[PDB]
Amino acid sequence: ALRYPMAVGLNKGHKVTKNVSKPRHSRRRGRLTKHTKFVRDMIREVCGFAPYERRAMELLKVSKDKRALKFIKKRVGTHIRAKRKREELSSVLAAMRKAAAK
Amino acid sequence: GAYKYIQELWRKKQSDVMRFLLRVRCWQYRQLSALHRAPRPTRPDKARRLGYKAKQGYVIYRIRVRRGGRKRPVPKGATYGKPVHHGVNQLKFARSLQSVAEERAGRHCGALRVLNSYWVGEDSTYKFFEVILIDPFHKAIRRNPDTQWITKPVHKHREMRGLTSAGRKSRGLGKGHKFHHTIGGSRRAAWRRRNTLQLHRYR
Amino acid sequence: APSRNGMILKPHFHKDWQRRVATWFNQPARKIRRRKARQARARRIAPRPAAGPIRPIVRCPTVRYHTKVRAGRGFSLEELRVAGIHKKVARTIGISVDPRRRNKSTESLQANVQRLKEYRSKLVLFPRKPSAPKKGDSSAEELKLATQLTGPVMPIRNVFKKEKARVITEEEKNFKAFASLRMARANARLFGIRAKRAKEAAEQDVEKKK
Amino acid sequence: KVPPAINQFTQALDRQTATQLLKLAHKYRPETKQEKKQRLLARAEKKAAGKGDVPTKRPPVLRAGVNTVTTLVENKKAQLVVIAHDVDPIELVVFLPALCRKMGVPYCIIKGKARLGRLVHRKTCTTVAFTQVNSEDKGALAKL
RNA sequence: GGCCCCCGGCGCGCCGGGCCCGGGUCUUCCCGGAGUCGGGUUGCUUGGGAAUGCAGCCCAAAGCGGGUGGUAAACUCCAUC
RNA sequence: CGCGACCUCAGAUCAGACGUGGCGACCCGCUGAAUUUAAGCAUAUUAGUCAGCGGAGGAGAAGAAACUAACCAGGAUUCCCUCAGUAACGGCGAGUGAACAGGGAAGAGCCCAGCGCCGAAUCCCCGCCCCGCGGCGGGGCGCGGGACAUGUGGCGUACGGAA
Repeated sequence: ALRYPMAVGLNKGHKVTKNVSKPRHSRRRGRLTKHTKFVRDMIREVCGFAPYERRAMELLKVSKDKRALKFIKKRVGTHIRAKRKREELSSVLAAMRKAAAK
Repeated sequence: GAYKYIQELWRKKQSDVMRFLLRVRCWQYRQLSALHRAPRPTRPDKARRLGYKAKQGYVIYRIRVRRGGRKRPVPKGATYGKPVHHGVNQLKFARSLQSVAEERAGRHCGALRVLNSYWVGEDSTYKFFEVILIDPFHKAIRRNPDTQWITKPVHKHREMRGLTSAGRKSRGLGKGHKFHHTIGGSRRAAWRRRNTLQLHRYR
Repeated sequence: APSRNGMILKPHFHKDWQRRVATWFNQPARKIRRRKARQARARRIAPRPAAGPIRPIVRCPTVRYHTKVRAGRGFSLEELRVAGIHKKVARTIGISVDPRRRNKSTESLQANVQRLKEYRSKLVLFPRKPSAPKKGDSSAEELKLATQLTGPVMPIRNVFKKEKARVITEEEKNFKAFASLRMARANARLFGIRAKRAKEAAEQDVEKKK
Repeated sequence: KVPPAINQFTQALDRQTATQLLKLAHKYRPETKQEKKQRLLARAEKKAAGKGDVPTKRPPVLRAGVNTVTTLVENKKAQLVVIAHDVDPIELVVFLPALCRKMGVPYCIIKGKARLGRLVHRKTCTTVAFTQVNSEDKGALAKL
């Protein structure tokens, strides 16, 4: 009734004021940059694609995504990576068609 | 930065330069030694990234190793003992092929101390490693206080004892809840202190 | 081959366990050695404090000990920053630093660093030369005196509150404790499923508003 | 069959065109040994005369190393890039022509790393680049 | 406790080498480790149990990503390096 | 053809350096069984142990977190007390078996690559001139030779840094 301090579940403070802090600099590593993304996106077209990427691109051309995903999974391994990689295979196939009809 | 481009290139694959210049080694390790000096680190990316500087006193030896499992060496392959200690087909050695290569090159060239190694090709029954080596007695190295730790004799032949990044992995060494085999400093120390009795002066 | 009990024990490796320790006859000799080493180094660095750096007050991990404080590793970086001491200088003026320690209540500095500087000026950073031109400051408290000894470990454990005699108020008594605990405990465990079935009810409750 | 990014390395320049390129460069080569020392010593002596030190204008010169050349290409401060065609690991400069295509920086594939080496005191140099040149030679540059 | 020898000892006085380097506030620019992680599979090892560590072979990357959060799996927050 | 570079690759009683071999009490990396125990026996146990091999030091390996945690949070490594014969493994039989928290001994932090900027600003060797000289160095004259543009030195490394 009259509120008393008991913490339900997971808390990060039920009695102490959350004293402020700025994010550390080790958690920043990972995000791209205008230059590094440029390096990636030029070397990519300089080299090309792997056969497993090309096969999945053809299967997305015929547009059976529930088989393209299985192909990427059975080769790379984790559903997280397959889910995040089918997106990059699209949005590149899309660029291909969009710049051909152009 | 050029080395960024080189890095991204080596990260990517499915270009034939590997196929072209792997034979350039498979032939020559059979024309000349299976263990021979190279005159330049073929991957100035990876050599420098591991730690290398083309200052005088630095060598690389490119070396071949033969890959596979490890068949247990006994006469006629039928090992005496209780029948869980049979088995000679599928056995697997307990060190990285990279580490085997590192130690081979190190033991071949005394007076040169290992620093690390890296991969340059893998045909069907081989692996083509190369090893960076320091000449610990050249003044151009010993007069450089950043890297003279290799001089002192605590590192005499690091590679057989297994201190380098090639063979350290096999030590099962690491930090966390995924390495309690080694919480004393070594797979053998963390045993020898955990299976001792402990008799105080007062019990 | 028992008659009353059923308890089994470890010490049997058929190849001996004898080959491991019996020697603890060191113990007195080792005590002598370590004590003598402390005498030695405390003599060698004479004026500097015996136990060396200041340590910061921290609150321990898991539920079993989250009420008492103790000397942690070292002061942290943002708390030092708000104290206005450079990280590369704190150690030279004898302060412990471990950056890995994130801070979410800079309860340390308020006393610790100001009190430490107060004590350091009670007995001052000695100037780097007998003359003190801006390579040493406030030597006035060696011009006054010094400690021909040190201060041993700085205090850490003294805090409990005062608990006065206040008369009982009515609503406190009317409050019910066991019911509160049980029912508020069952709340959080039932929290998610209520949300699921609220969504379930809303699905038809709005398709019948379509 | 070599790949496209390797076969680009075989349509090298015409010999006489390369000769104009090199005769242009030989008025621009950087300072070699026994020249460095004499110029610097004379500059130390000009310090007491207030007419020259280490910090003072150097007319435009070559830029040799691959890291430097790629840096100034990706900053688009290059007006001409030369490339030795026979480099030991081709991956060193397989990407480079593509970079020049991306940023519109003129670039050429010459024969021999030895010539670029002779363009300094060193023995070899993977690439060289003119960023800017003396105006009087700007036109001669621009035609090539 | 005394004498006599050789090697230290930290300060001082002296010469000489080279070293001119810090701190705050504001704006802008930069920021990472590959046949490696990771997935599969076979052996070994571990208290680690729908697989703790290590290897061999097959596959093999992404960077708001990667790794971990002790039961395999998808969704979704959060913490942690 | 000839000349000259770079690259590869050779021999030399070339100039100067260096390694093997022993000991193994302790340390490190591999290999690694059987007696014995379960009243039999093969999974297990004996045991990652003796035997075998390689490699060092005055101590070695470890080491500044791809960590613990779940808290009002700790904060590299090692060692002792303790957690504890506990959580777990196991013809769930014999038996096997840790950690995290807590109190202690001791205490310390750091450096490249990379991205960048600075005239390759870097280093080695050889000739000689001055101090020293049983750990071969300090200055200097070398219009001496060489490595290094396929990256040396100064800055700087996630605790942000630089302008």
